[PDB]
Amino acid sequence: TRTAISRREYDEWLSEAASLARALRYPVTPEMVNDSAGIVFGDDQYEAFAHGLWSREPYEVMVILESLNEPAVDGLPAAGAAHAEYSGLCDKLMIVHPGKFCPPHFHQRKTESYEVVLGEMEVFYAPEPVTVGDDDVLSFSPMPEGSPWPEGVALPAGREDSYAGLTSYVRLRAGDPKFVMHRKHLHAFRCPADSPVPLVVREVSTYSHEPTEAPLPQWRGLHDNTFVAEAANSGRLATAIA
Amino acid sequence: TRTAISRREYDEWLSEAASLARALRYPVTPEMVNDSAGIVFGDDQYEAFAHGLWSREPYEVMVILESLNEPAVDGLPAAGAAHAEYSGLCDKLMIVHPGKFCPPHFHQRKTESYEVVLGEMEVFYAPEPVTVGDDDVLSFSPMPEGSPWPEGVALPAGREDSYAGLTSYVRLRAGDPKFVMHRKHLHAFRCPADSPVPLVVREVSTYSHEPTEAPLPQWRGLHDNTFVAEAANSGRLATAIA
Amino acid sequence: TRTAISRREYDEWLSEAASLARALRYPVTPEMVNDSAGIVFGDDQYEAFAHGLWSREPYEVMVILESLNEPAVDGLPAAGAAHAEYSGLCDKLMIVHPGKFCPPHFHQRKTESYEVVLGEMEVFYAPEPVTVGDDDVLSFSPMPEGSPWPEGVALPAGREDSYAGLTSYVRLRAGDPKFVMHRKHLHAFRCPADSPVPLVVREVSTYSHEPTEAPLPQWRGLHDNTFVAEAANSGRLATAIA
Amino acid sequence: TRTAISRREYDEWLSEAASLARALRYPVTPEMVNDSAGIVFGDDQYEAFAHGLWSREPYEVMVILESLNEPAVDGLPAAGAAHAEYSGLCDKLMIVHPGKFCPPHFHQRKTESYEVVLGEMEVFYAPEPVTVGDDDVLSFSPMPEGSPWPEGVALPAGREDSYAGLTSYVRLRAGDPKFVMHRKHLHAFRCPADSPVPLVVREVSTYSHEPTEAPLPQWRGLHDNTFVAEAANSGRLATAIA
Ligand SMILES: O=C[C@@H](O)[C@@H](O)[C@@H](O)CO
Ligand SMILES: O=C[C@@H](O)[C@@H](O)[C@@H](O)CO
Ligand SMILES: O[C@@H]1[C@H](O)[C@@H](O)OC[C@@H]1O
Ligand SMILES: O[C@@H]1[C@H](O)[C@@H](O)OC[C@@H]1O
Ligand SMILES: O[C@@H]1[C@H](O)[C@@H](O)OC[C@@H]1O
Ligand SMILES: O[C@@H]1[C@H](O)[C@@H](O)OC[C@@H]1O
Ligand SMILES: O[C@@H]1[C@H](O)[C@@H](O)OC[C@@H]1O
Ligand SMILES: O[C@@H]1[C@H](O)[C@@H](O)OC[C@@H]1O
Ligand SMILES: [Mn+2]
Ligand SMILES: [Mn+2]
Ligand SMILES: [Mn+2]
Ligand SMILES: [Mn+2]
Repeated sequence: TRTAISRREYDEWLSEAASLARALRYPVTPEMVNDSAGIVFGDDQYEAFAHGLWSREPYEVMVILESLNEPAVDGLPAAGAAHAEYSGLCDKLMIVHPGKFCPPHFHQRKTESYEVVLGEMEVFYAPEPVTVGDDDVLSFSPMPEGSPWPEGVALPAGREDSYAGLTSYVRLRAGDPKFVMHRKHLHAFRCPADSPVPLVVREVSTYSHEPTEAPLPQWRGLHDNTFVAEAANSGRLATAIA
Repeated sequence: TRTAISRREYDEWLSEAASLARALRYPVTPEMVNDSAGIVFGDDQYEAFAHGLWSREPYEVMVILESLNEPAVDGLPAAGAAHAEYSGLCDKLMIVHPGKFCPPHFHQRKTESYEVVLGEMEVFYAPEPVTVGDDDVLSFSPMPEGSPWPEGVALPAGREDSYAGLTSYVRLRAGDPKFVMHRKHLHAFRCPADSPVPLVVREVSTYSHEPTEAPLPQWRGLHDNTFVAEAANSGRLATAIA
Repeated sequence: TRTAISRREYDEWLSEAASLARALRYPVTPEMVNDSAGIVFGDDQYEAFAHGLWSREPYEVMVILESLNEPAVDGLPAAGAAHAEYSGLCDKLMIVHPGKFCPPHFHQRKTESYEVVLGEMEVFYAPEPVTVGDDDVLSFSPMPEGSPWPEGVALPAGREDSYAGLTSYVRLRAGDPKFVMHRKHLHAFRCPADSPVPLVVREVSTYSHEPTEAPLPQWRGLHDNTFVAEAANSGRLATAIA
Repeated sequence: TRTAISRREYDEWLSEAASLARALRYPVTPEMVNDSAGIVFGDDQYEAFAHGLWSREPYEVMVILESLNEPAVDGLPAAGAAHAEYSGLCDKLMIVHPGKFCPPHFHQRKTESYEVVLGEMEVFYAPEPVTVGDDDVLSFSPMPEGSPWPEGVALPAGREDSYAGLTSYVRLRAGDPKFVMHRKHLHAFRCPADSPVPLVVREVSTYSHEPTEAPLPQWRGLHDNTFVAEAANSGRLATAIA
């Protein structure tokens, strides 16, 4: 069974992704195309390359090209240092092939928004937030109810139940209003298995805390991604390339 | 002297801007194309329409198509409500015609980033931040020094003095990495007068406090745009459309 | 009544057209943006500027940006000189605002194809060709039957009957197969009056004979455009700019 | 040595090419993505897939997405049937990966033009045309002289001699005007080996006589592509897909 992605498969994967990105005018510089841009959520997901990104089979694998991840700490009153981690600015372009997913997870600090550029994006999420740390939190524009799931959605083998809690559904297309995914909400999304093209979506969010193999001292070693499936909560880290 | 823009001049201005935006794949919704999107920074700037947006003359007027201005207050610990106004997520496409400017100003709370989509962007700014209050302010990655202004830049008549403090200069082009403009920094920008196309720039910043059309009680009536020129300061809002 | 287009209206018209073109990646160089690119079919059509290109009123006015018009005579056996005028290569980008048309006409020599890039294009045409010169002509892929006209089409005032002979209709969208309009077929097209954006279509055709204010001697002074409305068959020539 | 391409390698190749094409707004229909679109010029060129399309190695292989190949025979006077094969309209998007080439060859009948959409195109050609027959041939605007080849160009092993006659060189970039390649001129082109993206070029030419999948009886079985290298000449058609 696949336990890693060959160097050829990885380079072709990231090279076509970055080319598609540039074609769509996304600002891609060389340092953005690296060994951690092509993510495989869990070792059992390397099997996605047994048949390839165009097999239309359900797997949690994607490429992320990050053009910005600004802490936005400069100029902030020291008084706000404690919650500065809930702010910041991040701009990423995400490429998901037909039938593949960004697995169920949530962020304690990061609030994000989606802009579909190419293809269509099916988002699965939980309208009710979880509570992390202090129970006292602000509220303004609670997550919408969306719709129930459509029929025929193929979920990854052995990961089906990690989607049980993401009962709301919304299908996003290019040109639709920006979709906001508030922090502390379980969410996931896939590119329709029958899509003629890879899904390309721009994510604009607050700072993305993802320890790489510090704006403020309390930001060091901060992990802001909590995955439902324990198996994927691990792989998100590094990519096994052979 | 022009004291307003005609309905025809306005509708054509906004219609061509929205078309250009859609062509570049920016998500424009009908609600984004409104009578507040075409901005004229001061009553003496309505004169820009005496000769038109292709006269290549120096005036402070522009179009802003805002696709997102998310408070990002939901899920934020109440303990951080006092500095929430420094966060949030704003996504807008700015369209500036040849020779025109986004007037000198700074934001106490908003930190922005620029992504040139079409044409080129000449940015003028103060490398040193203005001191709003005095209390401890955080630091991490101060504004780069930049370069001196090139020769040839024509400033708006009567407003040239307001650009005196913006000694640093940088020319951004499509494909360049993201350029960050930290809060409390005086800045302005223009589309080169010789440009064959309007400057089209995607701005991703923190929340934009601009009563144009409340997430938190404190945010009510808050204005986070302070312009160097008084003329553009006060009479900056509502656009006079005849 | 309008008998010409002001210099401001023309420059704004062509400048936005060329910017939209470049945004769509069409190869536009300065010599392409000239005094003959913005066409007004007949002096009675200058009235289109009384209310402007965004009034959605029916008029026969459009901009044509020609990037190629290659005779393709080089290398051709001298034996084919006689019909060389039916060959050649022409590449043009056409921009038609909401509700405006490219008027009923036909070409004796030019065969063309359409590729909608932005917006939608409604083509009105005659499936049966006319005979010009010798009656003996080749046949292979006769023009399709298309569909009858949809309801609600607003035709230009005083030009309604020039559309009587173009009974077939087809609506083209971005991504559809190339639509071929064989030579000697009456045709016209408009941008839906309710369109949010100007129609942008790429035309790939054989050489475009349009005497400007010679590959082969018999090509000198060749006029290959025959308009139904005599009033437009004249204006096609030059553009009255004041 | 590789003697064919696997179904997976082929489907990924064509799928990513079609996606990139659609991203750039080229009109791709399902029928355009077929088993004849991925071209391998000679059995010894299948070795390009030993290391892949991103190995940046010199091989003669490419993808052609043909949206149009119109005879333009309809309405053509019978008197010009003998030279109809030199006319017609062909529109195709060519996708060439870093380091790869469109092998040396000339067309007796087809005249082409290039429009670079993404990346850069290095064209190698003979400024003087080859003399097919001898009969009078027409002239109007002979091929420009061009410049000498730059240093660094790696040619395909075993085919380097076939490029000896293509002494002229020109580097085309997106936004450049159309570049015409008159018929009877030997030519070849490649995507620079250091390119971060595949070369994407729109070709507009006269009819392409290439029995891949009759407008005139004479056109039956006609092949208008003559390659310098015999290897690529004969075994150029059908792609061996395992
Ligand atoms: O760069 C300028 C941005 O902050 C703009 O959205 C505001 O200044 C509006 O004038
Ligand atoms: O430049 C090359 C073009 O003629 C191509 O469409 C053919 O040569 C196919 O090999
Ligand atoms: O994934 C492979 C290929 O890319 C697809 O087209 O068919 C199935 C095969 O396993
Ligand atoms: O941060 C990455 C992505 O930007 C987000 O949408 O989902 C989690 C993933 O690790
Ligand atoms: O005064 C302006 C600016 O502040 C200075 O740095 O360069 C000249 C310009 O006019
Ligand atoms: O054409 C003018 C304007 O551009 C449009 O929006 O409304 C009608 C007016 O006459
Ligand atoms: O040649 C122009 C255009 O390219 C064609 O489609 O219609 C006639 C007009 O004059
Ligand atoms: O032989 C090739 C070409 O014909 C010549 O002009 O430059 C060197 C190259 O290898
Ligand atoms: Mn997420
Ligand atoms: Mn600002
Ligand atoms: Mn025509
Ligand atoms: Mn060729």
